[PDB]
Amino acid sequence: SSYSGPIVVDPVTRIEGHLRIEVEVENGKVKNAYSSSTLFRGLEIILKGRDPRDAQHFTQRTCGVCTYTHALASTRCVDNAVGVHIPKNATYIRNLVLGAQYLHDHIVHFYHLHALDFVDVTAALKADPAKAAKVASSISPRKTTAADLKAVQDKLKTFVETGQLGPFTNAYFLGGHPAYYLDPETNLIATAHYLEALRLQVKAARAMAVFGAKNPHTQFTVVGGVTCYDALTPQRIAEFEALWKETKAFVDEVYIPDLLVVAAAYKDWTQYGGTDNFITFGEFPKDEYDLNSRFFKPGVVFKRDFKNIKPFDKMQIEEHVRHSWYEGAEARHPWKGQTQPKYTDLHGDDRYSWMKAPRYMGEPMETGPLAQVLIAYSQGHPKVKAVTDAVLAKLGVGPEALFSTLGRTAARGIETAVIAEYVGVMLQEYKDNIAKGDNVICAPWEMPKQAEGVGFVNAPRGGLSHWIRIEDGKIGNFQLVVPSTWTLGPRCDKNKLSPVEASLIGTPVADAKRPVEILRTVHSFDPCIACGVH
Amino acid sequence: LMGPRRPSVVYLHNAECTGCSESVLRAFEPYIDTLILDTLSLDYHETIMAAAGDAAEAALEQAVNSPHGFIAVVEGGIPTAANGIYGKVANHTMLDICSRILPKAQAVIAYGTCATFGGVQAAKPNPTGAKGVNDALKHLGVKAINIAGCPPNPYNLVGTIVYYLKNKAAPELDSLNRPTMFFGQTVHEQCPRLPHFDAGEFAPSFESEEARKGWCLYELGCKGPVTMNNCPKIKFNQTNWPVDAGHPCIGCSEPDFWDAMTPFYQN
Ligand code: SF4
Ligand code: SF4
Ligand code: F3S
Ligand SMILES: [Mg+2]
Repeated sequence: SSYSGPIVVDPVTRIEGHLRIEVEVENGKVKNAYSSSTLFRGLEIILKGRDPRDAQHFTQRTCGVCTYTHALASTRCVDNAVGVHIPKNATYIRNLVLGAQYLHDHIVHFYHLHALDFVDVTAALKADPAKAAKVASSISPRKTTAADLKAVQDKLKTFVETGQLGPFTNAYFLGGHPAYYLDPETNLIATAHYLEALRLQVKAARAMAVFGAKNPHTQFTVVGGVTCYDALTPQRIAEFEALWKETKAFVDEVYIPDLLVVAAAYKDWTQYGGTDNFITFGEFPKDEYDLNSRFFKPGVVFKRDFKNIKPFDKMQIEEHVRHSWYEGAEARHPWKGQTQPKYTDLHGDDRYSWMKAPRYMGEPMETGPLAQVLIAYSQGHPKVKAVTDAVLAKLGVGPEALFSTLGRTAARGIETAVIAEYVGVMLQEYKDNIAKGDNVICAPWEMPKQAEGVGFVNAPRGGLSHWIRIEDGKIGNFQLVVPSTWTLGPRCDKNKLSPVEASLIGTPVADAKRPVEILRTVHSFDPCIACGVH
Repeated sequence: LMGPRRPSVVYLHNAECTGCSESVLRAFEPYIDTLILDTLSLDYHETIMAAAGDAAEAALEQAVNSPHGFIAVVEGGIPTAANGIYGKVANHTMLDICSRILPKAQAVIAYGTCATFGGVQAAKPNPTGAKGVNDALKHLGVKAINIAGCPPNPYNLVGTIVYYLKNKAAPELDSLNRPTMFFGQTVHEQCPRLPHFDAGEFAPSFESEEARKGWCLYELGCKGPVTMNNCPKIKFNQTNWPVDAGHPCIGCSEPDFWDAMTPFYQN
């Protein structure tokens, strides 16, 4: 029964945006892969000539999943271009909103985007809720009873019996599937928590609106700082703190135990979807002008040599277009970037994506939680090391297990747990600063006629950079280089497969009509195609 | 996907940032789980649906051709330049997708400024020829209810759907096809800083003591006076809205706002 031939997955669902994955399968395993991004908007074109202050409002609309991140990147970029050093409180507030964004984003990713690749929701109906409650209570300090889980099962039963399966229509697990491994009880636990997560994420997102006006698409950042005087008040700080505390409890008591029980069941997934090279920009600064002041530090690793972490040199980024739907074949550093669309259809002139192909010293780089976690670990980050070691010990695996689809998925949880705790540290520092009498949240600045600037964010999917050339006080060039561009962009002019493409080689496919194994790997990267293409 | 029982919703993603879908996930009383399990049957939605690829395409066909009928909710502008090729799903242009599906809907809701008016990708110079749904599909007689904002308040989507299900008709709509029950007042007339506006008490900069004191943000670009939305009344996430966070309104529920309301920090 081992399939040889093409498989196309278009649309890839349970991502942001519009992705087409093409693979060639030989004897039931992937031999080749293409990552094809099928929507272009052209925000970089639209920005030309505009007021640099307006950029963050446009670029935030790159993406509403990773909402705020692009506003933050553009504001850091214009801050940098004008040379303003924003007040300590603006750094704290900006960092706290970003921390909250990571928690919201990663919880929704695991449950609402990734878990249907691993959880058979309909098999939860077969479960013994008393058995399921015992298992749930064994993995978490949160106690769950039989009745708790029966209520979920009863709701699900009504839903399934109506014949209107809604989002579960034609799921790859319906009827059973040989690549789905969980027992009924573990499916019931995960399904219960999927549903719970639908309401918890409301609170996680609300935490961003406390200081940030609203979610999606915050409205509190300006060149020079932030606008939210109300964020200094004890009432708003208490409101934020309460939402953060409840969010953190869910991370610690529900998400991570679920992540571990699922990973333990799918331990074969340590064997697929590895990558070679990693890049990360660092995040949560003390000093807006020093990446090494960030709680996570930047770094670059080639060929998994974590004993030799290289410094990040921003001048070594170039974005390729040879296999992309843009004019020509010349890679460009983003301060000399070009966005000149030219469509040739799928594989026309060997071009197959609206994403550019960023390369660092010519190499394809994974970015995102696995890069952030592995580089921080290797830099001796104490919190990342403690959490990572505990996860590895629980799973009974060695560190080599991290270089995989499972590894990547685990690293997303690790980072969520570490960030959840660090938000409390930042919060306390913020409170302390206010208590010293520092009530300043915005600094004055002046627009230069000519300048270059760059802003760096390590976003939930990795290293984000926005690049501006100011000419006559206006946007002369504005280039976004986005984490999913790095990870899911196409081949470069050296024909090097991108991280997602390379990671798919070797993927087994049990059933070519229901290629969940491809989704597992693709989803592990948490693709954002609106981000990647803009 | 659906059969009798709950009303079927087909949710489409065109040229979008997924911020409007995220806004629906923030639904409050009712929450999104009640909406998906009890109120409606969400029969196609690329962000959260289980099926992918061919299986997702079959799910969409099954929903669209149901004899029970469906409601379409549309996120994103439709790119029309170069015969639609700037946006494709399952290798069909979004223009083609929407041209085939939306005329079959019992009702269409354009959700978010992109779907209603073209939005961010339609801002000058509009390289993909992005259009709002009713503009793009005028020739097919599509008249979507426009729920504007970037993203809109999800209260406004749910309220519109509830109304439609109860009354079997659209609520009163304004001249931009937006429900007057949500879009009938300017942001400004509802704003707590209106007494400062009337007194000509404006913050001259974000760092100023006047900004600290909560003075009016008009001199810093606030487009509240020319923007129709319910933001000050409903707020977002049950807790805040732009001007209460100290930042001007950027006009995000208005057509062409990216070009009409810019520069955002001037009036
Ligand atoms: S209206 Fe705004 S939030 Fe909604 S899809 Fe368009 S850009 Fe995104
Ligand atoms: S802050 Fe904006 S909406 Fe409020 S009173 Fe001033 S101009 Fe009007
Ligand atoms: S920017 Fe948009 S969200 Fe409301 S306050 Fe202004 S209409
Ligand atoms: Mg770019």
